[PDB]
Amino acid sequence: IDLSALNPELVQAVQHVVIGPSSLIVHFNEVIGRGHFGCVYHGTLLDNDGKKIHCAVKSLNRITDIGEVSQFLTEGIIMKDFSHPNVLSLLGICLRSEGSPLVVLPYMKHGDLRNFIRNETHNPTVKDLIGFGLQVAKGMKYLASKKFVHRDLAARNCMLDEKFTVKVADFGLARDMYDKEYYSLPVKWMALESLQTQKFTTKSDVWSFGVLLWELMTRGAPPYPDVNTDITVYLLQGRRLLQPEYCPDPLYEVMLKCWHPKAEMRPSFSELVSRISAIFSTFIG
Ligand SMILES: O=C(Nc1ccc(F)cc1)C1(C(=O)Nc2ccc(Oc3ccnc(Nc4ccccc4)n3)c(F)c2)CC1
Repeated sequence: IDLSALNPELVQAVQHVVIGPSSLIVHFNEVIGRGHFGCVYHGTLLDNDGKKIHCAVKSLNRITDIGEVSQFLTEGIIMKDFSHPNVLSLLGICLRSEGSPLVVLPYMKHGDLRNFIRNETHNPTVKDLIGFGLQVAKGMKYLASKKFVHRDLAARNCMLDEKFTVKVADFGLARDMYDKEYYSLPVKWMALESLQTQKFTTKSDVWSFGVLLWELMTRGAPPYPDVNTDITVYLLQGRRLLQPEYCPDPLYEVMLKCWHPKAEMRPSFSELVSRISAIFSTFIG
């Protein structure tokens, strides 16, 4: 890539988080995932004392289009100041003389939250699953305070580390693989007004958060499984996702608030953290 062709403010932001190529070993044989535009590898990052850091290394598959390269770098820069225990952080960006720039992320042992809760070899309790939802709300409360709108909040895009801490993220692996849940947009997670206008706000992130809570309470069931990505007509008939069998009544009430037909009337993520903290606290385990 020719750095001189990129936006100079973007390049300057990249240089503030640059990783020198000799500090990063990309394990090209160890693929975490691959889609149409991107690929993710395991990597080893060496810090100044020689400590080895297990990381995920994201690359583009092609670097010929300046728009794609700029957008890819911009995605990394957007997260460089995210500093919160429930938001994925950026280790840095490795610029190489040949090939794609590399976006370097701390490695998340348990992958994405959706596949984690779907894995029958794990046995999270109802309280544990509510806790995951509380952690997402805390990360979203932080992001909303920065006026950041996520636009694709869903269990598939959040990560889980080795301590089972949820990191809100925009993994986008299913998106980049053209997963069925994206239609032309993640319509089964979208607020009614975004289905109609394709505009997104923090209050439409709240709608998506309600769907994510439903994902947690069903251990990763697909929402509206007998509805094709028809969802706008379906909702306007007067419908919502049904209450999962093990979803507490107050948490379903929270879901229905998240899906209020008026975006202005949906609870803030600050309110959601408070309410879900209380519900979580009623469980012994
Ligand atoms: O998240 C992003 N932006 C953002 C962040 C916060 C936020 F609030 C809003 C948006 C971006 C991004 O590229 N994310 C990304 C997320 C995970 C990735 O894969 C990772 C990473 C770390 N460990 C694993 N492990 C793993 C293990 C087993 C199975 C599967 C995965 N995969 C990856 F390569 C990239 C656009 C920049």
